[PDB]
Amino acid sequence: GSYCDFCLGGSNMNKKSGRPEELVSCADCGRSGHPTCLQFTLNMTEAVKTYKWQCIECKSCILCGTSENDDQLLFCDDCDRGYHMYCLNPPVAEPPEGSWSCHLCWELLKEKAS
Amino acid sequence: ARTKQTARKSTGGKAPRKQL
Ligand SMILES: [Zn+2]
Ligand SMILES: [Zn+2]
Ligand SMILES: [Zn+2]
Ligand SMILES: [Zn+2]
Repeated sequence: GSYCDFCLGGSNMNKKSGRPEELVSCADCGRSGHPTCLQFTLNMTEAVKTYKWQCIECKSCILCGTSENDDQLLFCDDCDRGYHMYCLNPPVAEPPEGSWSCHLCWELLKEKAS
Repeated sequence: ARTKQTARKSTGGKAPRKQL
């Protein structure tokens, strides 16, 4: 019986929308989070359910599995991964102008084929 | 994109700063 760190409604009712939604969870804590409250998308939402999404401050740069220079550590908008902008295949250098995406979604974009 | 720092890892509300 947990709740999301944003509205703190629960995995059956969202106190930010008023809709029932399963709560996500962190790996270092286990804190829940509504993919909607989290600003996720069906992709991020699903992704977090696939692995250990972790709760932001735990969301280490999957690339380094550290989070050290988190000052750059972006958060994918298709899975919610963690990438220090200078770890990315095409290093960001500075927070993307628009929507940023990690390699997982892309790898998924190709592998999705037969 | 929101980085793990000042971006508060959350969509804020825009910022007055036209890209050079
Ligand atoms: Zn919530
Ligand atoms: Zn955590
Ligand atoms: Zn890194
Ligand atoms: Zn991604």
